[PDB]
Amino acid sequence: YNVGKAEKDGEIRLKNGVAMSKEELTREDKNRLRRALKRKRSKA
Amino acid sequence: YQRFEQAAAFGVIASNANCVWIPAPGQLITSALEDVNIWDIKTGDLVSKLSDGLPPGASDARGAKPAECTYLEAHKDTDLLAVGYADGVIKVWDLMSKTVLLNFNGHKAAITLLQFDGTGTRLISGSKDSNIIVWDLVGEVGLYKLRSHKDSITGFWCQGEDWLISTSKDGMIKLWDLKTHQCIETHIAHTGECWGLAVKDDLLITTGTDSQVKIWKLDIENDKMGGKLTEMGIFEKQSKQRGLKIEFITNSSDKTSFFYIQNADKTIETFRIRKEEEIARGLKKREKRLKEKGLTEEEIAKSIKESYSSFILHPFQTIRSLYKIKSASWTTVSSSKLELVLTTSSNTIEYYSIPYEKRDPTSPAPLKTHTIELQGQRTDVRSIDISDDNKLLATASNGSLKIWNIKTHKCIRTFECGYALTCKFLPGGLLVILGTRNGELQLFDLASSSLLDTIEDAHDAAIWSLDLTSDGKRLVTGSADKTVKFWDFKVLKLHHDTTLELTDDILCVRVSPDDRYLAISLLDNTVKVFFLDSMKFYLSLYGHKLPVLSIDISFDSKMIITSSADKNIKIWGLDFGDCHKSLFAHQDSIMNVKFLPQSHNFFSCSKDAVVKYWDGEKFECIQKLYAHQSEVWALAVATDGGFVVSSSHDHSIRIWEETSLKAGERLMEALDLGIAEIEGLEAYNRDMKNAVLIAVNKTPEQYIMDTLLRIRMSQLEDALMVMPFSYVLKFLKFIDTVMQNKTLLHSHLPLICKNLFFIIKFNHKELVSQKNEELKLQINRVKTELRSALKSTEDDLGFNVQGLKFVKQQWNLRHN
Amino acid sequence: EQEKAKLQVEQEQSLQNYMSKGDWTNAFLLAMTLDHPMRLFNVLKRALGESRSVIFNEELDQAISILNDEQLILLMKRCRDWNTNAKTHTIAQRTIRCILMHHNIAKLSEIPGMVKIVDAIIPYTQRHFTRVDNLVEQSYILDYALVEMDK
Repeated sequence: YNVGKAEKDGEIRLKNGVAMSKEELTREDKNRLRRALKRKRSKA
Repeated sequence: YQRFEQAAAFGVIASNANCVWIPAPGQLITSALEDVNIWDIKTGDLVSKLSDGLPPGASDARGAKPAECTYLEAHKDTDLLAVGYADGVIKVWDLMSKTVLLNFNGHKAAITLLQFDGTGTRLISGSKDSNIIVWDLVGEVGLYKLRSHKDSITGFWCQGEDWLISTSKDGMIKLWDLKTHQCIETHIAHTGECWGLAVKDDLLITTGTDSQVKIWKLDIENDKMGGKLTEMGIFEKQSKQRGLKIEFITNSSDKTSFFYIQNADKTIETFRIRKEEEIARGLKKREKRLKEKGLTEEEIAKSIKESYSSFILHPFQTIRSLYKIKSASWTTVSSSKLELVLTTSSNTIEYYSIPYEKRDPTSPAPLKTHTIELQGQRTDVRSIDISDDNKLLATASNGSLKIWNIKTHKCIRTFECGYALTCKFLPGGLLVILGTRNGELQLFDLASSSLLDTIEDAHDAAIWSLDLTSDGKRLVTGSADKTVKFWDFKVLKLHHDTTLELTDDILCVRVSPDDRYLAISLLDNTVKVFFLDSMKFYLSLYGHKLPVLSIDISFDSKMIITSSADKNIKIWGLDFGDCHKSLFAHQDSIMNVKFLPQSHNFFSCSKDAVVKYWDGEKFECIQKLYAHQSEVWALAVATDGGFVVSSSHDHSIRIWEETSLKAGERLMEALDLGIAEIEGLEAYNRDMKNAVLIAVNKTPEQYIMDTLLRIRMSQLEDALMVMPFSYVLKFLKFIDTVMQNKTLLHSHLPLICKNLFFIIKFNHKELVSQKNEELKLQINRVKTELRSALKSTEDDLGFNVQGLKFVKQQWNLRHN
Repeated sequence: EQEKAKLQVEQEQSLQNYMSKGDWTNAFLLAMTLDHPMRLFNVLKRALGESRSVIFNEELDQAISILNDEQLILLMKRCRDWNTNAKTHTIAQRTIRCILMHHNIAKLSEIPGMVKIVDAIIPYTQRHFTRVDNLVEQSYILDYALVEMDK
């Protein structure tokens, strides 16, 4: 078993094993997570 | 080149802000775009005008439009005025000195609401960025920020240092604990937005987008984990538009209370609060009525709850205005009459009185007692003109023609006209000719102060342009009926002379200063040049993607400039009709272009709110003039070139006058600090029987521990080898002190283990050789609980491993 | 749709109030219904930290006992994920231990999908057991230091 993507569409699950619901996030935390994903896709 | 700066700005009575009434009908503090006006309601004359400074057009002036005023709050006791701006700036003004005291910058968007505390030492500000910040005026700093809401702050209520109820444009009511800076309660006020909030004792009233109004009861001491706010009832107001403001007023003598709900339409709806004796009397009556009707007791109880609002509220009277209402404010409450003042979205102030006796008012409609209208115009000015003597300024809008004095900035005369589209003075400055949108030509006289002549059938459609010959005896008018007509001035009436029928609609007509050419702009993107003397077609100018809106011919009849809706200014040679230069001038339609007299420099204004000063020989912008907030419709240049006038959609007429440590090294620093304090307390405790740590707000153990966490594991083993032995005995003391805190020990048990064991392995030889008996007891203590902490985790791990195989084994047996 | 929305606003607010107050038994129940995985992790993390000073405490243990089949599958899925990371496995093990000591082991087996979740927890827990055990061995250097210092 290996941690993968979030089964639910409203959550972020990282390979670190940490899950994050979009509802519980503050606005500032949602921004950096959005930018973090952008870096991952840019080089990919 | 010689610099242009704004000499004066006028024409605005009340902009898009609130109004602050100050008792002596007293005065009213209103916004004038980036300035603040203080009007005397009785006389109707401007008392003062607050302007920060830095006139537009000056070199030190900024390169964007100034931020306008959006909210006004005054502390009556202390005579301070807070002004919020559209860029999120607050400026506290000294009303007596008329100078800025404080300048707060903590909001990213326009400020929606300001409120001094009762004592006048704190200022609470909400903004469109959804934040509420509490400011300290004596400290000139922002105390704390309240960051729960997710849209613009529409209202809030804070009458004490303990609690603050706030409303936002996301439809929530939030109750805040101002000692802890957290939101305690959150309710959905309305399904969409929530626009109003007024609180009186327990009673709280909120308005949303629709006509529904909710009633809440405010039990602050409820402390039930909820229910400090409970919804009581819903009552419908007459207006189906959103209720923007709610304000309460209490009559001191009788203790009767009223509130209004300012609507986004032209109405204000006043309400009265029924006294408790009235409520009981009404309840007993209606219960008798319902009982006589045969309803059950339980049904009556539910019906009373259904009609709960009707017992406490009573629609009192509806104030109706001719213009949409922008802001309102209670002024005076008395047993005789009830007074309200408001500003409209059409540049005026209105004062209303409601005389009443007991429950219901005496007169069917409120009495409009005062108004301020003379020093402005209700609609936006579409054309302006300056008399040949450069002393008067005519400004023609939809419904009125007002004539101003450029020196005093005061309107001298006002005439009622149609939908004026173009105006020009006649020579001598004593007459003005208008072309309205219905096809009418109207001619006024300033001295007589009346309309001399009207030509209803001058054109079949809107007279879009209007020009006079230099002699002043001939008038050329172009219309959207696709004709240019010529008129003569004979003693003074207008007589139609000739007609010239064109192919398409006419947007502009210009006659050259030499009276030799007539340039006509057509809706088919071309400008046609004629010979005025013979009316022989001479040229057609092509090159504009979109229609030409303005034309202007130079003082020597050599160049012609044209400006279009395609954002370009083209400069043509009138010898052949060739385009010398095409400038991409503005970011929107360029409405007007004017040559400076006796020069080739020219001005331009656009819908992008910028006026630009250009060079006619170099085709370069000399100066960008940022003062207006909205479209600049009209522009005018004095005959001497000494000043320029521009009027905009924002009701303002503006006159422009010509004027490091590495890891391990950091660890040693933390060990020196943390253990110096630990030893101090330990020595202090024994006898009884710093700034850094206080600033960070951490214990000595946690402060050292956080430094260990920040060290990368690849740098950690080398960071420990550089440590001298004396720092190792310090490290063993830090570990010993950590062991007493079981929460820290199990939080970072693995990291303590690797670092501790590596230290002992690295310098075991020097550790064992020491004959310190205190060191023996530290290692002995650190040993025991390190095992017990380690064994505790292992016992849990081993137990689940055997437990989980058992589950897997039994599922196998039951399913194989 | 308005009454569920109104309720979800109250539960989100109440969850924040409980966490700030430190009412973890009530924060746990709201976090599970709302399905807020971090707040669940923080509530369990800082509830465990207080336990250091049966498993979690008398009250929060009771809350875990009354969980229904749907909630258990949700909670064990988080425990499976937290277990894969050595920096957060300690919280997962104590949560797993509480479930076994307050639920019927037979009943846990029939729940559809539990065995596959359990199958993914065992291999990681063995890796965590091999470690920590090795840390116990390494801790005996303190014995060898003490006997040397006695000499």
